[PDB]
Amino acid sequence: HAVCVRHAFKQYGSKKNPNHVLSDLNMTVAKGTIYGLLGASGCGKTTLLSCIVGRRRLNTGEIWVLGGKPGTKGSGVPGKRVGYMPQEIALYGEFSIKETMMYFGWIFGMESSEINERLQFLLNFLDLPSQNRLVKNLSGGQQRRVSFAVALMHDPELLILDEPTVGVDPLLRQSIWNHLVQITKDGNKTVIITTHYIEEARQAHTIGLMRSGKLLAEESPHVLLSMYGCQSLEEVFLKLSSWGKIKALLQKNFLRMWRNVGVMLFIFALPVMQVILFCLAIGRDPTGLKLAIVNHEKNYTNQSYQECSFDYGCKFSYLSCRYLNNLRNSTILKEYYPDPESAVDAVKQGHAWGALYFTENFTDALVARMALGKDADPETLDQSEVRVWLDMSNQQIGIILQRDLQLSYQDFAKDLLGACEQNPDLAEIPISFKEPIYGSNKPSFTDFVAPGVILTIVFFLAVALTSSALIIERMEGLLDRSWVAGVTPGEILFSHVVTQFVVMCGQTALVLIFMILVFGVQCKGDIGWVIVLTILQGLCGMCFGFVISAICELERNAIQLALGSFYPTLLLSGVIWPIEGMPTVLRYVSTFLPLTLATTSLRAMLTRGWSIAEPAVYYGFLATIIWIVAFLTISMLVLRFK
Amino acid sequence: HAVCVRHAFKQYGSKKNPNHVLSDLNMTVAKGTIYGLLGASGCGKTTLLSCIVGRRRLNTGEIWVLGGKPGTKGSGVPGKRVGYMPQEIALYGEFSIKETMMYFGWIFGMESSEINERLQFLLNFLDLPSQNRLVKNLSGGQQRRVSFAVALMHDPELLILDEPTVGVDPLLRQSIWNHLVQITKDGNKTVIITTHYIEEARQAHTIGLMRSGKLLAEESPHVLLSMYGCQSLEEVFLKLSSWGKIKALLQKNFLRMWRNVGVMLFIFALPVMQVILFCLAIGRDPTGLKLAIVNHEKNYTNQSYQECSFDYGCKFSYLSCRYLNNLRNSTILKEYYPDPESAVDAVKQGHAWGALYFTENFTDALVARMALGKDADPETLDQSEVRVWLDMSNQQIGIILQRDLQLSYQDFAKDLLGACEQNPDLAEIPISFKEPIYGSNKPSFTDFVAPGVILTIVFFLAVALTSSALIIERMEGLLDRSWVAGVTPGEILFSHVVTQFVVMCGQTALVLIFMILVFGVQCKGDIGWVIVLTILQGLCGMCFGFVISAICELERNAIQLALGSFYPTLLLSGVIWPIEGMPTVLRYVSTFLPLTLATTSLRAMLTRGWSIAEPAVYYGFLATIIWIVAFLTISMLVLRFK
Ligand SMILES: CCCCCCCCCCC(CCCCCCCCCC)(CO[C@@H]1O[C@H](CO)[C@@H](O[C@H]2O[C@H](CO)[C@@H](O)[C@H](O)[C@H]2O)[C@H](O)[C@H]1O)CO[C@@H]1O[C@H](CO)[C@@H](O[C@H]2O[C@H](CO)[C@@H](O)[C@H](O)[C@H]2O)[C@H](O)[C@H]1O
Ligand SMILES: CCCCCCCCCCC(CCCCCCCCCC)(CO[C@@H]1O[C@H](CO)[C@@H](O[C@H]2O[C@H](CO)[C@@H](O)[C@H](O)[C@H]2O)[C@H](O)[C@H]1O)CO[C@@H]1O[C@H](CO)[C@@H](O[C@H]2O[C@H](CO)[C@@H](O)[C@H](O)[C@H]2O)[C@H](O)[C@H]1O
Ligand SMILES: CC/C=C\C/C=C/C/C=C\C/C=C/C/C=C/CCCCOC[C@H](COP(=O)(O)OCCN)OC(=O)CCCCCCCCCCCCCCCCC
Ligand SMILES: CC/C=C\C/C=C\C/C=C/C/C=C/C/C=C\CCCCOC[C@H](COP(=O)(O)OCCN)OC(=O)CCCCCCCCCCCCCCCCC
Ligand SMILES: CCCCCCCC/C=C\CCCCCCCC(=O)N[C@@H](CO)[C@H](O)CCCCCCCCCCCCCCC
Repeated sequence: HAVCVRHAFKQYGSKKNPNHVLSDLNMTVAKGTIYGLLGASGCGKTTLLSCIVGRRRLNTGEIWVLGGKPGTKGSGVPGKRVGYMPQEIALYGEFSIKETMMYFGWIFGMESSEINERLQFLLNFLDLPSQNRLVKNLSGGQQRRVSFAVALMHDPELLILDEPTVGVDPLLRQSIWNHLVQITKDGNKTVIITTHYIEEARQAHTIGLMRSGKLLAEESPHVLLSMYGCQSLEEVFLKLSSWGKIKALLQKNFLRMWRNVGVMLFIFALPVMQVILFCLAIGRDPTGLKLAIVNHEKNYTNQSYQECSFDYGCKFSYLSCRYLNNLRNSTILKEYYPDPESAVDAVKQGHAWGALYFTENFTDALVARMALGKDADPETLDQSEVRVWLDMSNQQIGIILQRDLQLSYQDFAKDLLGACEQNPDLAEIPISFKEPIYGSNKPSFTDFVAPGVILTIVFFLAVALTSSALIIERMEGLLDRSWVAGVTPGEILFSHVVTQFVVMCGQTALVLIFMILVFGVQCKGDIGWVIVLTILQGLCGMCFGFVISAICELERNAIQLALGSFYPTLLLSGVIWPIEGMPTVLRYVSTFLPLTLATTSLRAMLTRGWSIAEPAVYYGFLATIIWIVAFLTISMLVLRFK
Repeated sequence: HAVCVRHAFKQYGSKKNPNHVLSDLNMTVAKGTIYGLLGASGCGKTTLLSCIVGRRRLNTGEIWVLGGKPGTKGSGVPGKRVGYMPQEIALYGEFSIKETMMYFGWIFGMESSEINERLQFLLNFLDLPSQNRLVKNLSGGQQRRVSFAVALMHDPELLILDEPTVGVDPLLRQSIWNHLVQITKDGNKTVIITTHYIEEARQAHTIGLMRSGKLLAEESPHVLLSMYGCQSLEEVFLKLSSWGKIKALLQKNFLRMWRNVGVMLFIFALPVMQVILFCLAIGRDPTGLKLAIVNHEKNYTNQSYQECSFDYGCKFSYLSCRYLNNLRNSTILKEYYPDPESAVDAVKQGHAWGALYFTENFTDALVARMALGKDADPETLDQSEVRVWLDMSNQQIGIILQRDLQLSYQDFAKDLLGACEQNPDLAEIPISFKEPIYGSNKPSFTDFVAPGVILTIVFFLAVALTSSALIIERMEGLLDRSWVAGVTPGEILFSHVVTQFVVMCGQTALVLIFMILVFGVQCKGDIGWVIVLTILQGLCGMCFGFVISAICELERNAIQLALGSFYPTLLLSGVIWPIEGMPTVLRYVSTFLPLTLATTSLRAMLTRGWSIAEPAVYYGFLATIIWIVAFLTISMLVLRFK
């Protein structure tokens, strides 16, 4: 009437050593009775119950329950017509008892006014603590009783229970059995219960004894004892032979993140700290650089004083303190030494980045050098020069020092003339740099790396959240419990995409506000298309999190896969160094990576202000869309023939 | 009397809603009998057994087992005089049955010859599969049977068993109970067993009924039954009121890593390919940049051909193809456009990086400009210049393009002299750079980031490996099982340090071999001192993983703690950018970070060849040692009061 199983096979393990849990099996459960399923091992009964509710799909079998096959649109197994208690405690923490009751009632479509009566009745009957207590703050027995109350709340016509009374007090166990007997009799309710107390299953109506994947007997307990003349059942076994369902899922997802402070800090406060620290340390020009100066045109007094005095008008008095007046104060500090040997010794230590030497004949030789032109003898060309020894072990510092020293002389050369009706253009190399077409004369390395930092934060934090949430929830039977309740797989997936979309929108707003408004990173292009590209890259990472969760079953295995691809793609996507420095063969391969073309597209919009119509901009838009499709296809193809 | 317990109080919960697991409880176990604990809930029995074996301590009470308090002298609890079967399966996977028995027998000091006989007897007795099957490849019942065999193998005088028979067939249950009765037959053996099947405890000599954290009664089963004529125990419970243990651990640790392929890929193959990709993509100079050339001194033919021809001796034929002959071909690609306006349009698209635009009067004006000197009119000063419009949105590209355009003119100017029998020194700016004190004239950025990629890989690979290994083993109960076998915490920590030290030595060798011997990263200092500092940073990360494992209890919490400190310290340790770019306040704070002074010390040795005697070199050695002491102090304090 209620359940009928015929020829049900199932096995686990490899082909060489298979663990046969189920073999040729026959079961018939009458409507309106308590059945009772006793077996030597707890795995076969669990597999049978999971196949009955329709969540395991055993091979080469036949299950008929409440109209037809589970989940076939001819029966009512997935929905409010059955009440399922799993073997594990498939309950959400950080939720009170009343909140759990309300959530599961909203899933089953009960009115909020008729849920309170059931909640109070179950609280009184099952000896439970206050309804405001969090589930994670309860003990194992209390949590199991709360799960039982959840299974009993909606009054189903079929109850499938997996060890409801395992560590319950004998008085409470007796009361529970009396309640089950009462609701079963004089009604249309059927109970299928598996227990370890064989004697306790004496009020049951049709005991089915399970052994070696088959049923040794299935018949009334009293009559079974009558046939063999036994006073206990123990020695008989000794045989030597749908929108409202989306609000509930959406509300639950937002409350789980809000009540986890550590989760809120990792996905919202961690990105802000990286942006703040990156904009304060990476890309700025060094400023604290010390140079050793040996000016032999002036008396030496101290390592911090030189008395650099000269007449600013004309007559070219010193021309060596005049040159040092044009040195940029922001990046270079000046220290003074008495000998070139002692100044060089400072550079050989960590006391200076370079040494400058002026001979006592510098002024006269320099004045004569410009007055002779191409007729200057080698003597005046020797004494009219500044000897510079530099520490070039640091690439960025050496570039700054050389550029500042050279640009300081250009200002010095253009300052000597100009008041004498001489155009400063006489002191220019024929190679003349006009106004830059893009950018300025002082480009910043922070502006080059900033586009890649934004995309990597949004992409890789969507992989971690999606992979962990789906793996954890699937591994403790939380998805399976909701599927039996009548929640379709398309509704669960829809609610996950919406929740992740809102999360990544908050991250995008926070990252862009600090980078642009606070730290002054330039954005020459349209900010509308900058947001769209950032959101699309976040959705690309979410689809990659579907792939990881579809192939991994432990959380420790998922993080290794994520970190195993987070490192190689960072070094090949041109985030910290220009892509033009790579070898040609490696450069071509890198263009097919998920983030390479999008980082280039974002950089052009921020640094050059290019529009969406430029090929270099929309090429990164299309590469993100293709990777989204590829990631979704890979995740589906895992289950296509499996 | 084997066990005596008096007034043992224990609870598990918060002060607001305490969960009193134990209350005033008295328990007495006699020598040579079977004692059965038959509590209603498994929390009290498990806690009592754990307190008896010493792995847990209760708030107030007294425990006396086999001579005294467990864990101290006199008592023989943590040793081979007891046999413990924990509630959960505490066996190592990836190990065969035989290897498990040999490992545990080696722990107990038994000879390899007597372990074989016990293994054969237990395999025959417990109906276990072949001895060569891996533990991870068995079902949930065979694993429990192997755990029971491990408990029984070394023949102890006191057996503490936590549900030895739960899913066992009754046919095997009868044999197991018969074996227990036969071994406990007028001897020194004592068995304490908790079972769900109350009637199976009829063969036990004493029965202890547990309820509400105490014992309702403690008497023989037959005396208890003959109190009012009861014929079963169901109604009775219805009441309303050191050289050889380190070697074994060392061999086990290396075998677990070798038999986990995914573990060796993450810690040995990932760092090698991370170094390879860094040395191929990061730090190199762009070498494919395109420039649009407008040369009106010659006819226009194509975008790839120009017919640049000139004489080499004298007479200054064209001087525009002579300058373009001095351009570096390794980094600049020349494209030709017919008009200056069309060449700028190429730069406004992604087709070029700059424009040159030689004027049709360049040759005549350049020779007149260099033959007049200070008497050059503005007309020849305008026609003799090269007008460069550059794309300056990229900082590193703009440095290369400007540097190469100006150095190619220096060779061009030096070539014009000498061919005219003139001094080449006449084309020198009075700022003359001598031979560098450190480094060369062409510094590399990949030589700046290499000292700091080595340290980052070694440091953070020890945090992840140490934290995961210690957290997983404590949760699964393997650590507690080995403590009751007589393995002190000193040898567990000693064997873990040696295993991590060998792993970090292999990582160091692989990183330095590929970075220096294969990719040619310079090492001007002592290689031996470079090795010492790298290993020192590895041990520093190991001690940081000790703190994380002592604080966290789940692997997902430890990963977020490690990643939450990996991101900030990397951006503040001067790895990818010089430390001189950040503000002074931020630079002061960053010097106290674990990896900041060590990165500076390693860079000095590799790039300058400095010795250990230099203050900039041995500050990184002292900063690393101090952080090791601080990390070992924090972890010890955490375990002291938590
Ligand atoms: C777009 C997708 C929408 C989905 C939105 C929903 C997502 C929420 C997922 C929640 C989640 C995933 C975290 C994912 C990490 C993300 C980064 C990835 C990792 C980086 C690569 C957070 O996980 C929780 O994080 C907490 C952080 O606060 C942590 O708390 C710790 O640190 C705190 C801080 O210091 C500190 O104060 C606190 O003391 C610490 O305990 C919890 O221990 C930890 O479990 C896991 O949920 C957890 O599941 C647990 C049982 O599995 C569940 O345990 C309860 O339930 C059972 C009986 O009912 C039973 O098991 C337990 O007896 C019971 O307790 C927890 O209740 C639940 O929370
Ligand atoms: C300093 C020296 C320390 C000691 C040596 C260190 C290693 C010791 C711990 C080893 C360890 C932690 C590794 C984490 C370290 C790195 C994390 C860093 C994180 C970075 C952020 C690796 O864990 C292994 O990782 C495997 C990866 O290969 C993975 O296998 C997966 O991918 C494979 C690939 O194809 C694929 O074939 C395979 O099918 C996949 O499953 C499994 O999870 C596991 O085998 C955990 O050990 C595991 O413990 C498991 C019980 O929990 C134990 O479970 C087994 O047995 C149980 C019977 O009690 C039974 O109940 C379980 O059902 C059964 O499964 C595993 O057997 C054992 O191995
Ligand atoms: C950023 C995006 C970049 C690229 C995107 C994509 C490319 C392709 C798109 C999809 C294809 C693949 C994704 C990855 C999959 C691949 C499939 C198969 C894995 C299935 O994984 C099963 C279990 C987990 O299985 P389990 O948990 O036990 O569940 C039971 C199921 N059997 O993995 C584990 O343990 C492994 C744990 C980490 C293993 C390595 C970590 C780091 C790698 C470093 C090594 C690199 C060097 C290369 C080695 C060669 C040199 C000798
Ligand atoms: C290279 C780096 C080296 C050194 C760095 C520097 C200094 C080192 C001094 C180190 C000492 C300690 C650090 C540990 C501190 C303290 C304990 C806490 C957790 C103890 O733990 C509890 C459970 C785990 O507890 P549980 O697993 O449940 O076990 C039960 C035990 N109650 O953690 C969790 O959930 C946390 C999961 C991730 C939380 C955040 C992740 C990323 C942080 C980003 C936020 C940054 C911005 C700050 C926010 C302020 C502005 C609003
Ligand atoms: C997807 C998995 C990650 C989950 C969480 C992702 C959330 C956001 C990610 C980064 C936030 C953006 C903040 C910096 C990320 C991108 C921006 C940047 O500036 N990146 C550079 C510096 O961070 C770049 O990474 C430099 C690498 C050179 C050194 C390489 C050594 C690598 C060690 C390998 C072994 C250590 C293992 C430790 C634990 C094993």
